[PDB]
Amino acid sequence: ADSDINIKTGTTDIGSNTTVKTGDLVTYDKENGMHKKVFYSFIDDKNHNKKLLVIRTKGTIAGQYRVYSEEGANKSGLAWPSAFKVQLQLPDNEVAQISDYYPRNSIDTKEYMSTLTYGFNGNVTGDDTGKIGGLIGANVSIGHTLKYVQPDFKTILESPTDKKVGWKVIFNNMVNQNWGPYDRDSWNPVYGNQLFMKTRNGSMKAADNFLDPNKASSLLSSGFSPDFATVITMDRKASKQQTNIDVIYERVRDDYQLHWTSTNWKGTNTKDKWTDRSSERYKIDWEKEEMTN
Amino acid sequence: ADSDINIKTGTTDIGSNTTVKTGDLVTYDKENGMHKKVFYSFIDDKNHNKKLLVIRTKGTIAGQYRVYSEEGANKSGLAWPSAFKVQLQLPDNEVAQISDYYPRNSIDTKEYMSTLTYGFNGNVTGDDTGKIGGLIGANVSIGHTLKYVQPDFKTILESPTDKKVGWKVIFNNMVNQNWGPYDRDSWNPVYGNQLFMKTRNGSMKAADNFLDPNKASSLLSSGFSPDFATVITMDRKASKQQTNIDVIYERVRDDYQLHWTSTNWKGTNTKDKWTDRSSERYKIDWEKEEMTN
Amino acid sequence: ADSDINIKTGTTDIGSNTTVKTGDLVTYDKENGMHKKVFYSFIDDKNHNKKLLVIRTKGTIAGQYRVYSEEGANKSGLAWPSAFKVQLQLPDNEVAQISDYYPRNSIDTKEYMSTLTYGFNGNVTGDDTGKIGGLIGANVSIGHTLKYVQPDFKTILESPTDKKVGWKVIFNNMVNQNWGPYDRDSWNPVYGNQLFMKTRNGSMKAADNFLDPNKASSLLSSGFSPDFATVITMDRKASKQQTNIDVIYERVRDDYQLHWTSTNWKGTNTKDKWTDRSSERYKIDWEKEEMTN
Amino acid sequence: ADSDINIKTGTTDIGSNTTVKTGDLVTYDKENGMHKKVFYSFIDDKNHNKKLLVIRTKGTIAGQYRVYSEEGANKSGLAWPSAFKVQLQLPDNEVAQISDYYPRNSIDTKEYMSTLTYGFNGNVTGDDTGKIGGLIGANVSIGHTLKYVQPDFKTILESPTDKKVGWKVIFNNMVNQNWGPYDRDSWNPVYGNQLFMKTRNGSMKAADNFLDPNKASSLLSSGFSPDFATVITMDRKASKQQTNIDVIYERVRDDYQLHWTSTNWKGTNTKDKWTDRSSERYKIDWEKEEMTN
Amino acid sequence: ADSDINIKTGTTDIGSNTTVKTGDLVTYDKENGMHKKVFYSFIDDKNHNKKLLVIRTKGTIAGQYRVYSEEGANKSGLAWPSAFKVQLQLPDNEVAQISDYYPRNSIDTKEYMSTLTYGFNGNVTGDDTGKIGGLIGANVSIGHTLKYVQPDFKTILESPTDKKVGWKVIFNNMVNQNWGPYDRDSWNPVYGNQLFMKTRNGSMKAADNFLDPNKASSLLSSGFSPDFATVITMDRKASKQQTNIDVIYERVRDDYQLHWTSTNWKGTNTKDKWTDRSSERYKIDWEKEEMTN
Amino acid sequence: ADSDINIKTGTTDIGSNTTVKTGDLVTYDKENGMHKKVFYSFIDDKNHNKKLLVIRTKGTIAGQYRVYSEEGANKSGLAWPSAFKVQLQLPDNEVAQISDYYPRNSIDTKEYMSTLTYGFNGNVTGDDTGKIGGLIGANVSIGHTLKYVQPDFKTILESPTDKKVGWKVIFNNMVNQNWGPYDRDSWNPVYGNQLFMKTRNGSMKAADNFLDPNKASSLLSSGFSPDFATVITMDRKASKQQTNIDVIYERVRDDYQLHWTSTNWKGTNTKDKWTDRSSERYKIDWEKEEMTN
Repeated sequence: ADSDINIKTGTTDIGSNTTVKTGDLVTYDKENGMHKKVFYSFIDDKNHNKKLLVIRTKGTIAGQYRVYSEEGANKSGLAWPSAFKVQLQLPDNEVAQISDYYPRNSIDTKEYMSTLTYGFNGNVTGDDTGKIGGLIGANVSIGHTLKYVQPDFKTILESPTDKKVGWKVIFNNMVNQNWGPYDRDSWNPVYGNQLFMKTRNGSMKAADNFLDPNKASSLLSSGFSPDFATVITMDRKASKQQTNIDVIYERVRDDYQLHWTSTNWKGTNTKDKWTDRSSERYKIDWEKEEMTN
Repeated sequence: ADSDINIKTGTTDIGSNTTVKTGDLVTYDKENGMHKKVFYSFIDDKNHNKKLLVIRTKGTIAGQYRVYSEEGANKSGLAWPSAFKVQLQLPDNEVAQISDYYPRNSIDTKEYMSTLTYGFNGNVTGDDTGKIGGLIGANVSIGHTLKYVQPDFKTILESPTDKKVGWKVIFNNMVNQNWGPYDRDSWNPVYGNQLFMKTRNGSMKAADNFLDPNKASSLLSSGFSPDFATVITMDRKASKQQTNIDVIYERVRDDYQLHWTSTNWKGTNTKDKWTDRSSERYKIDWEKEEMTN
Repeated sequence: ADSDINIKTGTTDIGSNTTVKTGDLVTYDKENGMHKKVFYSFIDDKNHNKKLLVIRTKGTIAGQYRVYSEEGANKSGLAWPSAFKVQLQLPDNEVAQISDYYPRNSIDTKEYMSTLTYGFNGNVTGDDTGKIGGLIGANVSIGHTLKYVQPDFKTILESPTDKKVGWKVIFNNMVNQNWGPYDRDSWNPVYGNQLFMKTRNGSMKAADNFLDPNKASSLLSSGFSPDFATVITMDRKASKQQTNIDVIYERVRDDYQLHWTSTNWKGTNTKDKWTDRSSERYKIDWEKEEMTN
Repeated sequence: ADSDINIKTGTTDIGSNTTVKTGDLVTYDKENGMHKKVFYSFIDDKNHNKKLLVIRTKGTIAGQYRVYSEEGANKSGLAWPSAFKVQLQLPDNEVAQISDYYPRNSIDTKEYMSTLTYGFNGNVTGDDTGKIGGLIGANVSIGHTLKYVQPDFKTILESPTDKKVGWKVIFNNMVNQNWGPYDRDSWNPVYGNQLFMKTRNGSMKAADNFLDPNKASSLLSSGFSPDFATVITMDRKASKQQTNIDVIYERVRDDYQLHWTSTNWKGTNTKDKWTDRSSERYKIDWEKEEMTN
Repeated sequence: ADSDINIKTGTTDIGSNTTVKTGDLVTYDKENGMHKKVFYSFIDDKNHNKKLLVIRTKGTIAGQYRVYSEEGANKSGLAWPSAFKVQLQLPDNEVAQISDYYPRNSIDTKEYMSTLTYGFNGNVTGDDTGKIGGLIGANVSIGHTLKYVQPDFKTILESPTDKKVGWKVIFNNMVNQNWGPYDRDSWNPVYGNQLFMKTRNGSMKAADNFLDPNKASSLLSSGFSPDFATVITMDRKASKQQTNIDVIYERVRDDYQLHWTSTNWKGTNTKDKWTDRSSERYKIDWEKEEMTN
Repeated sequence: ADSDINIKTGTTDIGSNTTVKTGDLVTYDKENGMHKKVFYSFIDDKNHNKKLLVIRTKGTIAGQYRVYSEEGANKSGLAWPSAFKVQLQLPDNEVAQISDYYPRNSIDTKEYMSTLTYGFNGNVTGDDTGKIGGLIGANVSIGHTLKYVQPDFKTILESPTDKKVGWKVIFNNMVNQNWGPYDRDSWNPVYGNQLFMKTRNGSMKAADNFLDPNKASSLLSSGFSPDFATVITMDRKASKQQTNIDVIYERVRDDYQLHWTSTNWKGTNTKDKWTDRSSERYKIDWEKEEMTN
């Protein structure tokens, strides 16, 4: 990168020769089971135009994958996390601004393959009677294949404004018992959605008939640990140094219900059935070069 | 590299042993939702012939993937971004010049694979009646295959000229619902363009019948984050140590139209319908080694 | 990562210009054959706002793969480790908090491929009798394949919280005699579960009809060597500089019962039959920068 | 590799402990639109036999891809670049000599895959009448598949003499509308050359029927950016210390014409229809270690 | 690893700024032909809690692959190494403990790919007489697939206790004359086990009808080179500074007696026929930081 | 890996803060064309236990691939190198010992893949006369695929005893004229061993009908350059500081003869026909740290 312009590697980078006042903050929300951590670093570089501050939103969000409803042996429900989200916003009246919000979006890629073949064949028939036949035919076939990679969960970066930046991880298609994609909105005319259908023509209790959490993706039942980095800059000669931060977590669940139609199991999904969010604003003191919750 | 020409690595580099002053100018265009940033450097190596200046163009352009038209349940229109553009230019009367830029056009490659196959086979026909038959055949086959990668978005570089350099991110073909890829000019005689068609024989409202933004590429919905680097050099003994540089974040949108022909949905696309530009002028002071917006 | 924000690599890291006082603790539980290793380190950085103590949970857990009991020549049982676990709990009364941990859950991945091929063919029929025949045909093919990896054991990170962190390794599935990736849930009406069935139509003694431990995965018999890290931070101005911690090693075994039905061998598996936990308690003295058994 | 001869890595290299007087020169030819750059570094080492000088020739060449003829709706023309050339030469009288250059010609590889197959067949024919028949097959197959990678544009190094070295970027072949690659001299019995043909059986205006520049390779429309390094040496005891050098860019643009034969579009290509040169001259002063012009 | 917890790389490591002793205790057993070497390293870090000691057990073990017995042309025997072993043990009354070791067991992986394809066929049959026909056949396929890599020799670490740690290298399976993998238990009803059967319908002497050692794996006839390592830690404030350690280099052989059944060669394998070990002892003096043979 | 034990990388290595007196000896045996070479290095680290000495017998061995005898057009011979060897030996009564050697036997891996396919088919046949026919069928398929990499020449390490250590290079197999790989023991009843066969039934002279040396592997004709490293350690308190070494570069050839029986060419191989040995004795002076002879 920086070496392509013939510039000495790392010269454009900052933070050299300056001491960094690092720190750490931890908080757990037992109500939502969302272990949130904030790791921050103050890079006060004399050469740089303005002060810098790096925020790491490392933590963990509980999967919360369990059967919430038990209505007899005919049907039962299930709740799983559709998408985890983490955000970061500042009050409008503040003067601090968000500079970078790594990781960013990336351009997808795919492989396209084309094919074209010819053919020529010919055989002679025979038998004891001496009747000899004949046959000569051609053959043509053209086919093209397309291949790509579909992660179960894809991280996305919501439109980052000057005062707020927010990442989000959503649920893509999931392979079940070695079947096809089976995305959130996949529908089957008879069976219906089979996102978490352990058996099709099962006979056990409705609550029992559910895909084992171990078989499913680790995130759904074990939780998602985020690692997003953002840097906010403050003017060097600002009149007021006190500012405010939010660091808002979120987790959108879903509802999955299975009921028996007297012949086979059926399943339906209702997107965004629940929503629980935890927020805790932190206080920044550039003069003290410290962050307190 | 230098090592290959027997020159010790980094010997022909620049910016060694010189102090560098950087900056983190930022700005947000709320109207266009394009959070733009400029991160610059002032490498001033004494050994080099001319003063140097690197202008990073980090930022983000909002996707603006929304359904703007709700004429009724028979038709509806959609607007999506087709190409993000960012460029820098200088007034003609100025003396500064554009030297280099990292992101540059690169050659592409393909894997051509020939094929050839010929075989033979025999046969022996029998039955209880005792008739014996034979058959001798032959076979030939030749085929060709082609393989290459087609990124969803292409990062091409506009014809660069002194005092004006620009970049584009055009929209290449896209794959929806796992079927064949589609592009801007893809046409189908019965269905028409199917770039963002959720279902063929749908029954819901026209506006509702649209490909989910999550399924589509992240850039269209979330946005794009340009990362382009350009370096400007100016004479060491110029009469005036002050130049003005303009930065642009142009975006191009498109209109996607759906209507119920009679039995199936129809898709029409118009190329380059709208366009948004947000130009801001920055002031460069070589003597003070600072950049002001 | 840290270089993407233009920050010099390693600037945000901690532990610089410090004197880390590391240590070690080895304990053996001959009753359960669970070697323990508690390699730790005290990173007391003055720049950082909290004390740190990284705990390495190395060790080894015996596989315990043997025929626990045999009942005649037509019935036998086998105990194998279904899943290991490594929990590092902390008393709720204390003020220390779990800062980070590693490894963590990762997003899975799978490749998707689509195919579309259509061809044409022709034939000409002839014989000595002069009969001439023809045949024109065509065909269309649609095929999509999906491939992904399936590790025998999955390293799942149990839902962490402020005072407790847990890890577990489970049995995803195994390949037996290079035929079929059997798992705990696979069932066959004729033979039943065939996870560890050496032979189908065997005639030897039941206790001798088990898959050789060498053929099976090494972890089942040779044991598993854990490797985890749990950095815990403690306030710098704590009233008392001491915090007891508990590390728990445990494994879960399953009983594999197989018997002869007078025609062929059948096997059944029971999940979570036995559970043995090895608990240890360690006292930590932040003032002394040392933790004792 | 010095490490493979047991010599410590980098010992054979040159340029250690010696200050380098770098520089830069930027010139843009408006008429031809080929923004030229020349990054030069002066390396002199007391240990080396003679002075050195590396002359980068990054620059950049505009694609110049546009329709130039509008005869009517029956025929139209098109000019596109087929070869970018940048060659550096010194006057014959001078004493300075070219020593090394990069990139240089490299060998290309291919993959060969033989094949062989045996086959046996056997079936029994039955029916209600009780007629029983048989069949035996002994088919054999053989096949050779050869695969290689061919870039659209090939970089070549013209025969480097003492006083001049030249590079070329020829147009190997391109892939059009996901069809087999079409070479510059490719021909078809009726359709003709199809290097740039948006539609075969079209009805729009002749000028409109042309492959979109975005679809084609970036180099043709967006221009090509070279990066070639050459080093020239001067005797240390040379009586004169002023050697002139000349750097020449170039561009070869072919002509593509489409005309309608009343049934379908047809195309013809003419090679090397136009040409243009820059022919810039620079003055090198070894005594003062500068290169200005 | 250590950098993912935001800890500067290498901060948690041990052995900095401390002088370390070494040694090359080497002994050879002519009777068993197992070149034994012990490269030990003494580490005494003031910051560390205990005193470390690394025992790298690199050496070599003879393959011992030859025809041990010859009892006529009707049958002949062969001995080959089934599995090598090496392990370190300490007396129970000692106070030193095995701290860590490497290599350790690893989790295997597999690639499972599904498949699904449809089909449609259509043709018209005609002759001079004018008869017409048709076919609208279709087809489906649900083929599976599974591939993995299986080394012929597996290196698995057996359950390491506090006073004993051991490795082994078992024979997984071998490919003979490209006729597929064979293992110690592979059986053929007519030929029997044919792990090292040069020819099926041979006619030469029985001794000569054995697979050439060069064709077989190198380890069988050339030898194995261990590279295992261990760590031993002993409390600095210990009354006794002398400990006795022991090393073993045992090998396990096998018999592959081959006899002719008057029609074709038949091979039988017996598991664990012979065995031999060295069991060298070494003395350690922590005070003097030396190991005595 | 020394870093997988938490030991700082390179801590256990030897050679720090010491001066190594390297050297070189070159001697050529015109009789056998063996450009043997030895590159030694005296390492004596005070922190070590014994003096060290590494011998790198780089050298080089000729190919000697020519037709030794020709007898008209009826038959002709050919001599080629079957195997290269190089070994180091010490006097039996000597005190020095062999410690280590870099190129050592390594385990080999082979891929594996199992395929299972189901199928179904159904078609309807009808003709002009209104006859309607049906056909329903199904099929299953199982497939085992195994692939591995086999080099033409496979380096081996002979059983290293204390006093002598010896490497070896043999001829695994070769691919001729893109046909199936042959080897020394390959036999064909009609043609015979076709390893070095130019044409199956060519009419040229007997001597001319040989595979071109260029087509064959590089080692056979152009020689093989070895690179083997050994380390010798001798106690620092030994009464006698002079040691004697022997170096062998023996090479083994083979005889290949073509025979014209009646129509086609027949080839036979006589393994181990001639052996050439070139042994030179070197002298080591540990006190003076020099190897001269």
